[PDB]
Amino acid sequence: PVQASLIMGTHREADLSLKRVKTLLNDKGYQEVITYSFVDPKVQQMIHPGVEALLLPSPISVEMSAMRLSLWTGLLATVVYNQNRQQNRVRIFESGLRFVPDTQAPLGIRQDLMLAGVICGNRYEEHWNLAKETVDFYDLKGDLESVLDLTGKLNEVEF
Amino acid sequence: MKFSELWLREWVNPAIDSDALANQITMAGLEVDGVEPVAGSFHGVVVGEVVECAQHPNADKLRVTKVNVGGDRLLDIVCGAPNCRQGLRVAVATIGAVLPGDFKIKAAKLRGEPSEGMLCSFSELGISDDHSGIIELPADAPIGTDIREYLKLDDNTIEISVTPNRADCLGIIGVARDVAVLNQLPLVQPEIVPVGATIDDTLPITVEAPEACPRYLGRVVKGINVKAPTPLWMKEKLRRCGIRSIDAVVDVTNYVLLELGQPMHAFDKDRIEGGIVVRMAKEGETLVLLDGTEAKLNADTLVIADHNKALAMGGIFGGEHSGVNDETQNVLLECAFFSPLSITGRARRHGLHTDASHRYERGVDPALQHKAMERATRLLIDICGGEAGPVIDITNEATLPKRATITLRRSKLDRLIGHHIADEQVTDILRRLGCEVTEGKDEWQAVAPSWRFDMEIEEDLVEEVARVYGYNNIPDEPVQASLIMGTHREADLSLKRVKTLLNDKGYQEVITYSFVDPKVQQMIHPGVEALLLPSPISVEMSAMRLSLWTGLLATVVYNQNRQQNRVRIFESGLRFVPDTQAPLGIRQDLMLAGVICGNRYEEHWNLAKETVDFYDLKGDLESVLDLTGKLNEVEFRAEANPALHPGQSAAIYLKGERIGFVGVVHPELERKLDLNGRTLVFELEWNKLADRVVPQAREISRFPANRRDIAVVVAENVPAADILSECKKVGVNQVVGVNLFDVYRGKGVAEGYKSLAISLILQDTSRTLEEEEIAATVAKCVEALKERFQASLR
Amino acid sequence: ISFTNLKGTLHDFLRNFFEEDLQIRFRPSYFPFTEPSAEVDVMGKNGKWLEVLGCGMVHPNVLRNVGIDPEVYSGFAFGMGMERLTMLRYGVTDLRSFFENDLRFLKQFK
Amino acid sequence: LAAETIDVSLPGRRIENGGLHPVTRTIDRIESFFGELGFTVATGPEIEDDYHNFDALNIPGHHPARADHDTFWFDTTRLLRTQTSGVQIRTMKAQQPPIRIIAPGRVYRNDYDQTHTPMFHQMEGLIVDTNISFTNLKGTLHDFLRNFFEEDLQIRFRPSYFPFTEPSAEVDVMGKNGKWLEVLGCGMVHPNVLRNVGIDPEVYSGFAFGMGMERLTMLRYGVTDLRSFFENDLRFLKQFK
Amino acid sequence: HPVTRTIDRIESFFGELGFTVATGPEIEDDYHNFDALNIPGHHPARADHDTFWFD
Ligand SMILES: [Cl-]
Ligand SMILES: [Mg+2]
Ligand SMILES: [Mg+2]
Ligand SMILES: [Mg+2]
Ligand SMILES: [Mg+2]
Ligand SMILES: [Mg+2]
Ligand SMILES: [Mg+2]
Ligand SMILES: [Mg+2]
Ligand SMILES: [Mg+2]
Ligand SMILES: [Mg+2]
Ligand SMILES: [Mg+2]
Ligand SMILES: [Mg+2]
Repeated sequence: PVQASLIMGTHREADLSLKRVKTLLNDKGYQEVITYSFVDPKVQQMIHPGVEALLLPSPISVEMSAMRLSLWTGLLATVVYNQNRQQNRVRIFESGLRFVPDTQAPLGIRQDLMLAGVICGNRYEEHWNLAKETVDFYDLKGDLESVLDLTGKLNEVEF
Repeated sequence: MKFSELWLREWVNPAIDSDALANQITMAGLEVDGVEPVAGSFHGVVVGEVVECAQHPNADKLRVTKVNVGGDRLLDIVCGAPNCRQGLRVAVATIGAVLPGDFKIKAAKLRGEPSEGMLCSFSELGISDDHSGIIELPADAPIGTDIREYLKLDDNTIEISVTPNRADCLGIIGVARDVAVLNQLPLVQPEIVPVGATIDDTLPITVEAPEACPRYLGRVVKGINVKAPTPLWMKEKLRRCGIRSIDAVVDVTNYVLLELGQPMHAFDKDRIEGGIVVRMAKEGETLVLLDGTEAKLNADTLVIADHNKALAMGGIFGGEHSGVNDETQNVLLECAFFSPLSITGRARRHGLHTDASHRYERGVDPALQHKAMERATRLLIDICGGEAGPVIDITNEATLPKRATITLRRSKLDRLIGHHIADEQVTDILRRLGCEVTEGKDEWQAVAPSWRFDMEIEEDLVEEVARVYGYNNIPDEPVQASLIMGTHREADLSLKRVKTLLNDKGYQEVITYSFVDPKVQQMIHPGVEALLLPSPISVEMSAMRLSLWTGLLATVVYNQNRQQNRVRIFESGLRFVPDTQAPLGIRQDLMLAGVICGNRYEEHWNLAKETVDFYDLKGDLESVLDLTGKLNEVEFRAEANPALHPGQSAAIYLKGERIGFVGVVHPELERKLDLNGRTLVFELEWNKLADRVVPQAREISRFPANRRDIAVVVAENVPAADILSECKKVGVNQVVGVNLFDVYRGKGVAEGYKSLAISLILQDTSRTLEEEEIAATVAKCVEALKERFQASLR
Repeated sequence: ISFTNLKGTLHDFLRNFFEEDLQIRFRPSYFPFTEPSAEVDVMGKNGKWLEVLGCGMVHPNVLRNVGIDPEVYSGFAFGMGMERLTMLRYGVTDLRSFFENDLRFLKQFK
Repeated sequence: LAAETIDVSLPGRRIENGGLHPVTRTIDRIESFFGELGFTVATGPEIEDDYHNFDALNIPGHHPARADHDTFWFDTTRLLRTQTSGVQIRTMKAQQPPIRIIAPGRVYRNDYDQTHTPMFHQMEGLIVDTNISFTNLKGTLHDFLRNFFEEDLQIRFRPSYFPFTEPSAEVDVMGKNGKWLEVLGCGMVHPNVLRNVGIDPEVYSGFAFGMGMERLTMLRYGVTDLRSFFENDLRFLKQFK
Repeated sequence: HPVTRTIDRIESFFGELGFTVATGPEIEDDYHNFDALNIPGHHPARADHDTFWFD
């Protein structure tokens, strides 16, 4: 075994852990997914029109040639993937970097860690006591207020 | 332990101020609880003499006096104290003096007569609660002197906490000795001259328990005046050490106890029959203590007796009639060393805690009794008069404790401290503490002094060296050890993860007392005897909780009384259920319990105001149980519990193991406790569900699935989960999903029956399914529900 | 394991618990299971010393009765009340509010 | 009184619990194993330059493991990282030993196969101290594998080559098929690597290791196809709740 | 509960140093709570702690 000093690390109670947020999302009916960082520029241009993405000169394919400007291209693709397999209700989230060209950022590309997700279908699975109802804006907003409430700053949040 | 700072400084006077001294005492291991002045703050009060004293011509109880304060002329002062008289030495608050409370003394008339000052009491000067009359000073008090100088009122009473070790720090000499060590100063000790007997009066003294009393000193003092007044200097040293002045004889023994740490006692010699016998009490022997209460003693308790009866509890408490009384003229002074093991616990057994018992059970210096006896003898005679007989010495050298010879090795010293302390400093520290130190080959041989009862082993010397060297002179250094991981188990379900889920389901954690009110717990668990606390903090907190519901429901009522109806809380903690087959006759199980009530949500513009019901709480429990991955093996069976609604209660099972209970609180129990409305409680045995299934990946079918809904009508008393469970069991390879989406009981079905709408998902990993195979497997589930539940398909 | 390690480890702990390079003193104390024994104070904002920890080097009789050789091994132990540290950390004034479990009080610690 | 008897077996009112991705479960397990050893989790950008991904790891421009690396390049300087070592280089430049960090994150290689994807997750650990030896490398990774697979499994160390370590090694576990299965690569930190970040190899030493999260996830939970991780089929992800 | 927050923080501080959390019963015998800690029956710590005794 290694012989070294038992020195405690640097701790900050004001840190909010991403794992704590992932746990809350799981406790709100969200499944974690992980999608590719390079996506289809034809689809991403439909979601973010006019925003030029960082393209790979020699990608695995043209459908995986644009670094994602957001997580929505991969997330919505995961919805269609599951909906094509007889699963209409899709509640998923993902944490990962986006890649936005920024001349004032290192290497001319800003890489921000993002937390994104998507819900569709009915609020609940078919239930003997819960009525079939499609999710709406205030369903997803409620889940977001639960996330933001972990910061203790929900009183300073504006929609 | 309280003591006067000035008195301590008569033994060692380091060149540091009061704050640095109190900190130095704390840094020796004697934590200072407080430092208080011995008198109020004031100025302009001097000694005076009532040269003349006459009746106030217009006030019955007042007097007009001519007071001399050493000025150019005498003072006119009016006083109403009944002890004011024509020869008294008094404390005079002159004109311009400011007493405690910014009470300025000015010239004024009282009932018509002029008064140029005031004669002070101890209470008016903030010295004590004595307001019976004015202060009476000794006849040789210097007239012009500030009483703050004459009474040395610029002093502090220091209060220290003394741990059971350091039995030597329970008197002035002990604290001063240790302070002297820290300052590398010599200790200044008073000259205590032996008295020398002028009479030969003695009485027979026999020690029948020499192991309990290795040394008993008795001394006859003949012809004393017990009504003699205690001198003011002794009264002040008593007071500044937290002891009130009673009578001259006990003030002397209390002064010796404070000065030297040695307890002493005075018997009435003319009430001692025959002689003194130091013996163990007889089993059941009674003794009326000094407080007028009776003590029924056991054979393990040392008593100071005579030839006929017991007189006192040895080294603990004196008897009622054997002590000094108003007509006592001859006393027998007692000064003894009692073994600590022979005294410890006996005082607490009878609810006693005295200055004597506290010191004897920790350890009184066994080389101290002769000096203390001569100290008390001289003080008693100088105060009360009388003549001293010879000291009666009953010492058993065999049972006297032996000073320990301890070897302190350099290696052990350096390993335990981790910081090298020079050889010369180690020898100096141990010698200044009183040890006889012989230096050797990288080791010291130290003989502990007689007053230290905490110097038996090598580590005791390590602490002495380290504390005198200074703990904060020892540097910091991280632990250097191995980096070994330890055993992990992915199948463990974390309790913190479960608490996180409950928080994410609207539950706040609470922590309630483990002991509760049995009168309330009997309402929740009637007839169940709980382990009660003999001599508890209260009867409302005397029953060890059989569950967490008593505290949880009390928390609900607590918050509802503060205008909060909606309460959703949980708590983890042990329950205490008596069990003869459990260790210590009590089974301690870690439980996870909680309770919800009020509306489902807070008032919301889009969420309806509805009260929580059974399936709201069960849903939260399913979320908890689903973390184990064994939710499909969880059963909710209707079961009776005296605290729950019989029709809305369930026992929770996991693979046939009962793991907890959940249900609506019974309405009668709900009306009791004054619950605002429907309340729902649960409790789970944590270690029954602290495991989770480690996932093993299964093949996913690339072929489409088929849904077939069935309408199953069964008797009303048929649990719906058993229908679903039977469907999942019969369909194993193809039926990959069973879900209930509707329950109906009304127009269309017979009374006492119900229709269950169940969806069946069928899928194969190797092929697509056609109607022939789908209907065959669906019919196989229908006939299974018909064989087990006598169900019908609609 | 040495008293220097006891001091370094507890100094590390208190600096991370209060997230501040605060003033800390070790003073001699007594516990029957440790020798030497110490108590640890932190310099509070009130200007006084506040007891937070009791500690010491494990007594050789404790190690002996559990089958561990004090000639070969050494160690230190420490203890602390959670309520007192919680009061100092979050500014709770009355200790009884921890067990009254007022929802308006517990709500502040989300 | 009133008999409001209900069926307590009916499903409760709740929304179903979601789960974590199987790769996330693996990353969290390893982080907790090494967290108890004082290792800190460090992250960084997935797009690096040629210095941190190559030159700082003792890989010059003329090194074969650079062009022949299946690396996604944007220009002559920027690339998709093939290692998570970029954050280990930056942390070593900002502080002196002791160093104890693990770096999980996504890395990118070009080829796509049944057992290889263009993107996968990799964790690299680094410890630097005064007397770190190869024996410590063996003991730490042996303890890790015993905890990760939860069995006294048979492992072996085998010589290999990595430009940033010397000596270098790979670790295999005895697979269920009777053959050795490569699980991770490791080695003692090359003196050039420590020298370039201001650490004296004559005073300090250390080891580093690296492993693929998808591969260990497959061996731990019995996943047969690596494509399942990035197809994100809800029926596949639901199994790892 | 704020006490739980404090307990969890401290466990993570020492958990990074290799300290394992260990629990036990709250009702113990005279041996494990006193005699095993060099506190015999004749020691005032059994009374200074103000112990809740059942027998
Ligand atoms: Cl295998
Ligand atoms: Mg005190
Ligand atoms: Mg000692
Ligand atoms: Mg699970
Ligand atoms: Mg278990
Ligand atoms: Mg204290
Ligand atoms: Mg959930
Ligand atoms: Mg290889
Ligand atoms: Mg191989
Ligand atoms: Mg080297
Ligand atoms: Mg598989
Ligand atoms: Mg923390």
